[PDB]
Amino acid sequence: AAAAAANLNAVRETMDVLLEISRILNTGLDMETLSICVRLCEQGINPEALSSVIKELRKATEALK
Amino acid sequence: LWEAALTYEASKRRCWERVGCPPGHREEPYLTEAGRDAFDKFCRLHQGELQLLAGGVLQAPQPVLVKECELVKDVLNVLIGVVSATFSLPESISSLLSEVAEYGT
Amino acid sequence: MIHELLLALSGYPGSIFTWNKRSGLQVSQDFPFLHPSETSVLNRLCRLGTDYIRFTEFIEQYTGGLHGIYLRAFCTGLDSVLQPYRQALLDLEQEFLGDPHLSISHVNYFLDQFQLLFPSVMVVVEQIKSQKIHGCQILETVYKHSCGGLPPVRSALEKILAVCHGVMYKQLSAWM
Amino acid sequence: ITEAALVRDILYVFQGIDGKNIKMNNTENCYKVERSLRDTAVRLSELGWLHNKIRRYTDQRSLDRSFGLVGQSFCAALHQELREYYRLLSVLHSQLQSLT
Amino acid sequence: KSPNVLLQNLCCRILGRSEADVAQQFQYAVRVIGSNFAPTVERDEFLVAEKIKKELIRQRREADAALFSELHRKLHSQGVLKNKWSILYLLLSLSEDPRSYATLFAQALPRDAHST
Amino acid sequence: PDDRSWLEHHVVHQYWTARPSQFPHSLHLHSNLAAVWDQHLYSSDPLYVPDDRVLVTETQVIRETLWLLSGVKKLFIFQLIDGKVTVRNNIIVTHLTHSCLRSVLEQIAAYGQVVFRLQEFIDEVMGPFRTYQAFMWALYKYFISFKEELAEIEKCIINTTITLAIVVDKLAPRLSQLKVLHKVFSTGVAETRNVVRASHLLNTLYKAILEYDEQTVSLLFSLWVETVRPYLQTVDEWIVHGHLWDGAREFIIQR
Amino acid sequence: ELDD
Repeated sequence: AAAAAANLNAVRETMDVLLEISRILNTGLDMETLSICVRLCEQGINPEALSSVIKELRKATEALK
Repeated sequence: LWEAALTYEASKRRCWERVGCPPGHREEPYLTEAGRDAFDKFCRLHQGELQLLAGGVLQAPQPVLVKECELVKDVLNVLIGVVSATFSLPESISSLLSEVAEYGT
Repeated sequence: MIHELLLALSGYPGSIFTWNKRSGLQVSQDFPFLHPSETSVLNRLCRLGTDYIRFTEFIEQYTGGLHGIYLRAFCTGLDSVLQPYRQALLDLEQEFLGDPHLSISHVNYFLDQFQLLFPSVMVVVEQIKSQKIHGCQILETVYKHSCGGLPPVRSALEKILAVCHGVMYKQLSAWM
Repeated sequence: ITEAALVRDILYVFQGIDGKNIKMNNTENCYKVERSLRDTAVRLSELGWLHNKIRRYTDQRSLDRSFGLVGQSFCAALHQELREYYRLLSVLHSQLQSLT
Repeated sequence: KSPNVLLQNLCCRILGRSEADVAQQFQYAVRVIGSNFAPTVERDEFLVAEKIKKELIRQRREADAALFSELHRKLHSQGVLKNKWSILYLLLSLSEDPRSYATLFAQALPRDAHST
Repeated sequence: PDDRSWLEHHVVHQYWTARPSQFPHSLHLHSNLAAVWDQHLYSSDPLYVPDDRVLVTETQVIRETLWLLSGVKKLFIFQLIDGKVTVRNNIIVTHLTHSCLRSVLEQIAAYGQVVFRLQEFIDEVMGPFRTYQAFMWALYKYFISFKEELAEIEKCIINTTITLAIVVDKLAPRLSQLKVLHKVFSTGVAETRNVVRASHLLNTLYKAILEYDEQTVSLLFSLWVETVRPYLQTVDEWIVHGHLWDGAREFIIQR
Repeated sequence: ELDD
C-alpha cells in the first residue's frame, strides 16, 4: 500500500544511515554481508557471538585459498 | 524479502507545500497535452454536450472509429470500390474521408 | 518559516522582515509559538541579509560624474564573491524540505562565516561613495585593502580585482 | 515548574542569549535561575559566561585596522575554534524530536 | 528470516563456497551462535553511542564524532529498526584503526538488577 | 459522468478559474505559514477582516512565470491594469505570508512588462520602410531562442524539486540583458520621416555598442547587423550599378 | 553584397 510503503521508505533510510556509520568505523564488511546482519539483529542476537564467527569464516576463505 | 523490496527508487518530486511528507505524486496533465485517450474522452464530452444543448435531435453515434493504421487501410480499400457507412453507391474524419472517397467514386 | 526566511535573507524580504535602508529586515512581530528571546537570535541573523540586499542595489544602479565600464567590473566581481552565498542558500532549503528537526539555529550557524565577510566589504562600498572614486583609481583603493588582516576579506577582493584588471588590460593593450 | 523549561533555557545561554526562567543577573555575574535542578544549572552555564568574553573580544579586534595583521590573524584562529562549538549547539537542538 | 537458515546465507556471502559445498563452518556456527542466543548483559543504544564516541577519540577525529551525533538523531527519527544496540555494537566490534585499559571502564550491567 | 471523473482525476482545472482549490499536502508550520500567521492575527483580535482568497497552488505559479517571460501574453496570474502587466494579490499560497509573494511576482512582472511591450510592437507589424521591419526581424530572431530555453524548462513541469528561487536564478544572465535592450531601443523609438526615425535609432545603436565594448556586446551586435544590412546593399548597388536607387528617399545621403 |  502507501502507508505500508512509507515504512519501507523509513527502513531504506535507516539502511542508508548505517552505511555512513559503517564507513566512519572502517569495517571490512561490504554491502552484501551487512544485509544479512540486519536480518540477524532483527531476531535478537549477541554481537559477541557473531564477531567470532565472522573472524572464523573470513579466516576459512584464507585457509582454503 | 524486506531487503529485496528495500531497493525501490521513488520520485524526486518535492513541493514546498509539504514538509512532513514531500515525496511527490505528479502534477497530472491538462486538456491540451494529453491525447489519444483524452482525445476520445473529450470528443465524447463535446458530442454529449452538443446533443444536450440541441434537445436530442443532433444524434450522431460513435465519437470514435476507427484507429489510425486500420483507418488508413479502410481508406485504401475505398479506392477498390467499397464504401464505409456514410456513403452508399474522431468526427473530423468525415472531412478528411470525403476527399479520398470522391477520388474512389 | 524556513522557506519564507530563506527568501527573506535573499532578494525578497516580505513583511515579517521589513526592508529599511538604515537597518533592514526589521522584525518585532509578536510570535506566541516562538520563544520570547528568539527576536534577538533573529536580529543576529538579519545582519546577513541586510548586507546582501545592499550589495545587489549597488550592482543595479551603476551598470566628473560616474562613467566608464569600471563600474561594470567592480560590481561584476561583487557578483562572483556572492556566488557561494546563493548555492549555500539552496543547500539549506534542500535539507529543510525533508527534516523539520532542524530550526533557525542551523541557518544562523551555517551562515555565520559571511557575518564577517559582509561587514568588512561594507566599508569598501561606503568608501568609494564618501570619497568619490569611479575612475582609474579604483585599483589603487582596492589593492591596499586586498592585503587584509582576516582571510575572507583577503580572498573576496582578489576575486573582484581580477575583473578590475580586465578593463585596464584593454586600455594598456590598445595603447601599446 | 517542569524540568523541561530549565533544560531548554540552559541550551540558549550557550549561544549568548538569555533563557526565560533564566536571566543574566549582572554582566559580571553568571546566569541565575528565576531545587536540585537549580543547583545543577550553574556549572553548565559557566560555558556561556566564558563564551561572552571571547566572542566580544574577537568581534572587536577583527574590525580594528590599527591593530595590524597580527591580532586579526589571532581573530581568524578564534573564529575557527568557535565554528566547531556551535556545531555542537546545533546538535543539541536537533536531538529534541528533554535530553538530560 | 529464522536464524538457523540465515547463517548459511551468511556463509555464502563471506566464503566463495556454496551451501552445498561446506557444512563444517555451519556446524561451528550453529554451535557458537546458539546457546549464547539470549542477551546475558543489558542492552541500550545510548551506551554504544557513547562508546562509538570513545572509538572515534582513539582515531583522533572529532569532525566525524560530531556528524555521528546527527546520524544518531536520524536513528531516533526513523524508529523502525528493532534492535539498535546490536547492529551498532557489531559494527563497533568489527572496527579498524587507521593508527587501551579497561579495568576502570564500565560495560553493560550484568542483569544482576534482573528479577523474575 | 465518465468524462467528468476522468477530468477530476487526471486534470486539475480549479485555480485559474473561480472554483475552490485544494492540494493534497502535509502541512506543519514551515509550509502552512500564511495560515499560521492568519490564525495568530485572528486570535490577536484585529478585528475580523476576512481573508477570502481562492488558494493558488505552488508549481503552477512557476508554469505561469515561464509562460509570461517566454513571450506569450495574457495570463491568469499577471494581469494588466492599463496595459502594463502587474501581480494580482487575490491568490494565496499556503506559505510565504502573502507579502513575499507580492514582491517576487512584482520583480518578475517588471521583466514581463519589458517582453510584453516588444511582443506588442512585433505583433502590430503583421496585424516602404525596411529598417524597423529590419529591426523587429532581428528582435524576433533573438526572441525565438530566448523563448525556446524557457519552453524547454516548462516541459519538465510535466515530465524534480519545484521552488521559485532556482528558476529565476537560472535565468539571471538572460534577464540582465533583457533590461539592457529596454533602454537601448527606447531611445531609438523616441522620434516624422522614415529616414529621421531610422537615423536616431541607428545612431543610438552604434553609440550603445561602444559603451559596453561580456555578453551584452554580442547581443547588441546581433541586432546591429540586421539593421545595417539594407544600407550596405544599396551602397553596393550605388557603386556597381552606378545610380543610387533607394525608394522614398530612405538613404541618408541626399541624391 | 558588401553585407555578405
